[PDB]
Amino acid sequence: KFNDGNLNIAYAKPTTQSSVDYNGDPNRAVDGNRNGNFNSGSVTHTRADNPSWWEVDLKKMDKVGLVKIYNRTDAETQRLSNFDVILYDNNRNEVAKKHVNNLSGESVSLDFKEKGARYIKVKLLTSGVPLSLAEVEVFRE
Ligand SMILES: CC(=O)N[C@H]1[C@@H](O[C@H]2[C@@H](O)[C@@H](CO)O[C@@H](O[C@H]3[C@H](O)[C@@H](O)[C@H](O)O[C@@H]3CO)[C@@H]2O[C@@H]2O[C@@H](C)[C@@H](O)[C@@H](O)[C@@H]2O)O[C@H](CO)[C@H](O)[C@@H]1O
Ligand SMILES: [Ca+2]
Repeated sequence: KFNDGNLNIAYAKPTTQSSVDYNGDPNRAVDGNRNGNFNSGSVTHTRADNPSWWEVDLKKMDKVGLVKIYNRTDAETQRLSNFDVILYDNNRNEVAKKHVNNLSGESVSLDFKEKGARYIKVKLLTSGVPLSLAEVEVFRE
């Protein structure tokens, strides 16, 4: 459960996603493994939904600082583009949202500046595109 010395509170928490394809179950983004090669088994994959999304449930509200999202790396890297990262409280009210146009390397790091949330959702805004995430790490700082 550790990354840059900080506790990743998303590790091993319940996850869900819009659908599953190629056995790319949602729990692959919280298994502690950042390997972005889909074929090695640590990357999620939805079907081509309207739109595709993935979510982690921390089970209780917690403070969210950095969110670090590791992309698929073996192929189709541009799929993780034009997406929202969205925080929701215990009643699924939206508490914060950042939009990411694209990634320049293998990850993007967002800072939600200590906002209280239970759910972190990653949502593609382009429908008909599968969502694959190698890992989603969530920190209190
Ligand atoms: C350039 C690059 O690295 N990838 C191309 C390429 O991707 C497909 C090929 O690598 C192909 C070789 O047989 O395998 C495809 O995945 C298959 C899985 O290997 C197989 O287990 C599963 O049952 O079926 C899929 C689909 O045929 C590669 O497709 C990519 O990865 C899969 C997991 C999925 O995300 C798919 O949408 C991807 O395209 O060729 C495709 C042609 O459409 C693209 O040009 C990739 O960028
Ligand atoms: Ca993983």
